[PDB]
Amino acid sequence: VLKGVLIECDPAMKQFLLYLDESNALGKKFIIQDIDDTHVFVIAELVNVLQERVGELMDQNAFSLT
Amino acid sequence: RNLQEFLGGLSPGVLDRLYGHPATCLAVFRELPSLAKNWVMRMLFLEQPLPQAAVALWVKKEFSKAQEESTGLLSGLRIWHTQLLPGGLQGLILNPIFRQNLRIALLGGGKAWSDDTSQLGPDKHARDVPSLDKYAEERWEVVLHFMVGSPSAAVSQDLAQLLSQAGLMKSTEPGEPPCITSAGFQFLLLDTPAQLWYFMLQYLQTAQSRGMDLVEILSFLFQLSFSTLGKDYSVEGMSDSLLNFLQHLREFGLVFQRKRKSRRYYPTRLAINLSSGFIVVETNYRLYAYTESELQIALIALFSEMLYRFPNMVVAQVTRESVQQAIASGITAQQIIHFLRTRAHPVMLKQTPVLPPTITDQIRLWELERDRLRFTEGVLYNQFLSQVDFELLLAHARELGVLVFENSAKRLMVVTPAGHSDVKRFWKRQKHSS
Amino acid sequence: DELNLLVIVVDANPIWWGKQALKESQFTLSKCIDAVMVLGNSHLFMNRSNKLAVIASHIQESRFLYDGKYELLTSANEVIVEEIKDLMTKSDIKGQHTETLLAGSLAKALCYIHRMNKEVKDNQEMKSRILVIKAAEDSALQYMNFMNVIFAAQKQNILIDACVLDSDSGLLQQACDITGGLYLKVPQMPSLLQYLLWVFLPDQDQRSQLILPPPVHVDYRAACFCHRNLIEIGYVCSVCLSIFCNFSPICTTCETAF
Amino acid sequence: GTSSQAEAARILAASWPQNREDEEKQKLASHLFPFEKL
Amino acid sequence: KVDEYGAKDYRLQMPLKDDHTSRPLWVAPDGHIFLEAFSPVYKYAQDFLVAIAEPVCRPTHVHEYKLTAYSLYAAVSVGLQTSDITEYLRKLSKTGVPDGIMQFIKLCTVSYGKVKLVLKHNRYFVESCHPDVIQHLLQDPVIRECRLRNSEGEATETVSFEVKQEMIEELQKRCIHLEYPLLAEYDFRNDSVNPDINIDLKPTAVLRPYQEKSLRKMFGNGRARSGVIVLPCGAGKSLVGVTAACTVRKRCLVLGNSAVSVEQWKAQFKMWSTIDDSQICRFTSDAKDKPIGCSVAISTYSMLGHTTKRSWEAERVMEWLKTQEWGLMILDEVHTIPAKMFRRVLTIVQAHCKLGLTATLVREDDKIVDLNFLIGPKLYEANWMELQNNGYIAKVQCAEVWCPMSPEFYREYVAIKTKKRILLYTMNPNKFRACQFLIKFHERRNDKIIVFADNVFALKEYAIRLNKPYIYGPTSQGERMQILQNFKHNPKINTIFISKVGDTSFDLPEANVLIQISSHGGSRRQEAQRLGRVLRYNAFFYSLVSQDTQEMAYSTKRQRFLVDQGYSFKVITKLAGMEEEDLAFSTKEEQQQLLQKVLAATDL
DNA sequence: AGCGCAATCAGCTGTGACTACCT
DNA sequence: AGGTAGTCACAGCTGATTGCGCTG
Ligand SMILES: [Zn+2]
Ligand SMILES: [Zn+2]
Repeated sequence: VLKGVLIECDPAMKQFLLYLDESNALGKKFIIQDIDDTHVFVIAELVNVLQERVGELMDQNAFSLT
Repeated sequence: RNLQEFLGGLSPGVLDRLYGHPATCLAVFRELPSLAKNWVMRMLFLEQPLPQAAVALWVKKEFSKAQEESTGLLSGLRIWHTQLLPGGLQGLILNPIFRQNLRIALLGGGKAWSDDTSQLGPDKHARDVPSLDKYAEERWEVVLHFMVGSPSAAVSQDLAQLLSQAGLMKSTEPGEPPCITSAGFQFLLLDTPAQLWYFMLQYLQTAQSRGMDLVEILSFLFQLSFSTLGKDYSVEGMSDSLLNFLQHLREFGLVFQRKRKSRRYYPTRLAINLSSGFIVVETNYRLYAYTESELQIALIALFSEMLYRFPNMVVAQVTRESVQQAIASGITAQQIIHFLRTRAHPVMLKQTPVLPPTITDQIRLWELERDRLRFTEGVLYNQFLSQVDFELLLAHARELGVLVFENSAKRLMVVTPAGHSDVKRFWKRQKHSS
Repeated sequence: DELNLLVIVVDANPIWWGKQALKESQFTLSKCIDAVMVLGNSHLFMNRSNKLAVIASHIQESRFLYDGKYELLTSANEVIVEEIKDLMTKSDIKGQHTETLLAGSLAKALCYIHRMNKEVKDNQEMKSRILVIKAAEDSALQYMNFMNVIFAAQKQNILIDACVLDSDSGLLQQACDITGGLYLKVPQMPSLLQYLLWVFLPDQDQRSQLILPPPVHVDYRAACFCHRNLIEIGYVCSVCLSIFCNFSPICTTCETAF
Repeated sequence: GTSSQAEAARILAASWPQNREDEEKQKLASHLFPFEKL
Repeated sequence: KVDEYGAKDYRLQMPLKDDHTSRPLWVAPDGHIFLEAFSPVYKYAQDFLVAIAEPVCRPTHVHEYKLTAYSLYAAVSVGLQTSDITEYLRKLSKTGVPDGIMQFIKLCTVSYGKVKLVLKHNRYFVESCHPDVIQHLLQDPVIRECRLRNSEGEATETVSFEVKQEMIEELQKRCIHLEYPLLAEYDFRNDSVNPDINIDLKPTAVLRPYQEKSLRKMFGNGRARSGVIVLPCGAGKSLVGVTAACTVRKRCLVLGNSAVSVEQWKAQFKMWSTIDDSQICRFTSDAKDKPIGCSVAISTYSMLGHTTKRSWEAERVMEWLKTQEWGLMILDEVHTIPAKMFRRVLTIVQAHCKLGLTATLVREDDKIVDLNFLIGPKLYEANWMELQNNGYIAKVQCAEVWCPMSPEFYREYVAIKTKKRILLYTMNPNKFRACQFLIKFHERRNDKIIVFADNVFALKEYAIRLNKPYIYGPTSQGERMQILQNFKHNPKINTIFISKVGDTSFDLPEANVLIQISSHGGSRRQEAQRLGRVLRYNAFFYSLVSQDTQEMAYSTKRQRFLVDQGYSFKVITKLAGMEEEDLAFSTKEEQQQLLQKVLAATDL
């Protein structure tokens, strides 16, 4: 059995996470199991770096007016 | 929670005792829905119960849902009660105590709500309505500052304990001041009448710890709600517990009183509004506030970026980063929109949408950015040899209520870590019995 | 934000109430005033935002009338009693005029509603209705002014409700039909308060849900220019639309235009 | 294909801004564009 | 000054409070003006602030203005004096004028008329009433290059000296740095040296009051000065130029950007000026309508500033044109004046008054500030919100509707970064379906649609799929003309596709719907121009972007000009009845096949 | 199969942003 | 570790070539 955090998101973000898995942008292959077109299984010990990467992607194409 | 939700959760004895005061009956009647008020007024002068079918025939067929809701709310509030009419019929008649007190409040009878005001003559140190409003504003600002923790505002220890019991501020270590929680931020984002009502409801819930009568406190609060602004009332005629409650209200700013021994007390606009515009919002994501107190400036800065601070004006810009930070602090987008709409300048009230749709939609979308990724810790099972074996285990997991996600096509399922041991034990036992 | 305004017009004709007192019936002007006051108190009870106005229709002029009981209700009732006492006690019959000035009272009610609407803040809409209780007989001399008042009320979407006590009034029926109000004739005068609470108390939004008596047979008889009497068939001019009972070779109204 | 149409519609119509807005609706004209009023 | 909450607080600087809320105005120490629109004195405050300051944003409630040196120069150019402007600024302050604005206003407005530049007998002379300023600027090394043959002094009357004609831009750039700005005032009432023409506008071309304000501000005290007037494309811009040319009553020169704008200006002159075709000439090397000996000459840019060999006829025309003075050289599309070859066009010809007309004064590379001394100060800036309130400008309902990226496209979008991702979010199947649905819905209600689309490679497969006419852009001259001609007076066809061709001022007919896909990067000018093709909710324009792509940031940063103008971009996430009818790319097979063709560019 | 109008290619330039190299 | 000149896409213009049509 596998222990971790299930991630539910839009298909676009699922494809982005799948790309991050193979691109080794985090240093390892921690995106292990893909179960659904909108759900993936991720190890829980580094859920913060995925949050940082997603936030960077989100505010990269945002142009904050500040 | 509104008044009706709290009233419906009380025992029938408390509700019956509440209706003995005319002030409570008027507040309950005004809290009723539009359809319920007409039914109460029609049955006000009835000494005989009416058939349920006859009452049900008053409203049209399409609006039967509202009729059912009003009847259910009236039954829950125990305004009327079911009567076994002879012949197997069921009759509905208003509560005699509630009906009598409502008629007394409306038509007249008995003694006045307050004892008297001319016994002591004119007040030597009477104030004015603007002065009372300023006093109420100062008291409320002091309370909200004490919520933050500034040393300039020093209040009673029991007032701090009340916030501690309300969960807004937690005292992890004795001696040090308590720290405000996220619920404190959400409460601050609420409007002043709602804040007062929530505080009073918490006081009512926790009054049993102080050994105070709920019925008397509610009756006095309702009497204060209908009090005339700028008019004094007699302290005399109240129990010692009522005196302590009045002192607490004076500490809260609802009631003005020069001295504890004084026999006069002046209800304020907060007390009148207890039972129940300076922000300009522009399409360029800018806020213009016509306020001077630090409280409003801080509240607006909770979810916006400040740009200029004029003596009578504040120029702020609502940006994505500020809204995201406010949401990370615990404030939801709906609360932000409600705060903006309630504080909206009278000029903005002219437009059919008080708040421009673009700003509200953008704030809501900014709220949705944070929760894009949904996280649910669990254990994944993917070693199913047969579909039939998977179905039984999935049904057992659904019976246990520990299922997180299911995939029948690929025979994949996710269960909560707490239920993982139970699922493992169930799966092992099935193989052993085979 | 729902502000309901209820302007109540009370037919305070001294002659009709004097005849009623002479009849020694169970219903008098005092009981009617009490019922009106109780209805106004109930209207103020229904919501904080509700506003009340009471206008007494009298032969001389129109008078704006407005201990365990509500403080605001106590002051309102005291003011109403003082105003009605001042109107009735100082009402001296000086002249042969007997018909009640109902049209003037309705015009004053419309003006008061117009004043109140402007003072209403822009975030709220002030729905306004006018309730009229009829005691004396209808007045035909005021046909044109009454029709103008009906049209003005319809233009501003103001309901006009008539509560006829003794004698039906065609003008009130026309006003209720045109403005969308309810016309009702009270069979038992002592039950006036119960009728008002059952029928006229709910607002138009509430009237949609509640089942109410169907509209009565509204008449549309016109008033002759040279007779000012009800007519069934009459001569109507094609230029000025003036109505005449008999044929004339030269229209009187067209004389103005040379 | 029959299933391809359904899969494509499910993916496209509800990708990012629907898996949360619809949840809020389940849990809870002048400025509307002409195609949103029909 | 203090950053307790990160905001510049000036509560102590301006504490004056005599009347609580009588004055609907706020001032700032550095410089800024805040105006309350919900005031009974709104129109008077607007008239006062327009003449002395230029706006920065005009939303529906609180207008905001800014005080700049050139705004004060323009204000003092009109009969307004220092005392009047100061006393009327303090008149409506509600807080008291800070002692950092009075000094700035004094310094700016004191040194306005000290130095003058005049043109006479094809010679440029700079004349100053005060002789001392000439010696003050005598020590500047850069000025010494302009004066030819030792500049003996030109003792006349008043001290003046000659300056080099080809180096007039350098001295204009230096003078503002020397706190002595130059002014270009042309007193056309009394010249007696210029052969004033017999032009006279017909007494049937009525103009709106807002154009009256701009024209009146152009001629403040009986003289014409160089300036810039900003009016929307739908509004009357060419009419203002024609009226100004008629009032100046001198030899007018009109410059355009394209070779089709010269015909537009000729038509406007023929419609609202009553000038015979003999005097009117077009100089664009297409017909050669004898430009020699003309009253009003209409030509275009990119021809007066050639860096290569010129045609013999064109060379003779230029030789004739560079040998006489011009009155009111009208420049169209003034936003693209600060260019490498367009700046020298002003210095290659001699004119007394330089009028700049545009609708979108915004530009990147912050070269708009250079236009303050290239031509003059910003004279008029139309308030678009109040212009559309009067009903003479279409109330366009702006929309910013985004379309999610398909999973088959987003993987390729995130995989590649070397400029190959432009076609990925441009050719989004969801955006294609949204565009098709919008086209069909607005065709069902008989609405004229103009679909702007840069990246013509995408437009090729975007237009043939819908089987609708499109303008590739280098197609021909005749095909484009006939397509635009049959676009308006034909019910069968009412939607066209444009690729960066309609990004200027053309003769496109009235349209109600604009759907732009894959525009330029952050060009606020392009978006403003595209919006201007719609106004003339009467109309509505849509912008389609792809989520989680750079087009989102581009759309966000390219609408800040329009929101400053007062427009609000509603976000549309779902299109009603998307699944009600059939659209292209219904299944995943053709969507994934589209990846093959969109990746088939491989321009390496 | 000689003229002449019109379609076509070369050279330069404006607008906007992306990207490689080094003090 | 940071910033400016090439460079690409897409459009414009003008300056020549150069290629098809040219009478009841
Ligand atoms: Zn007659
Ligand atoms: Zn007539």
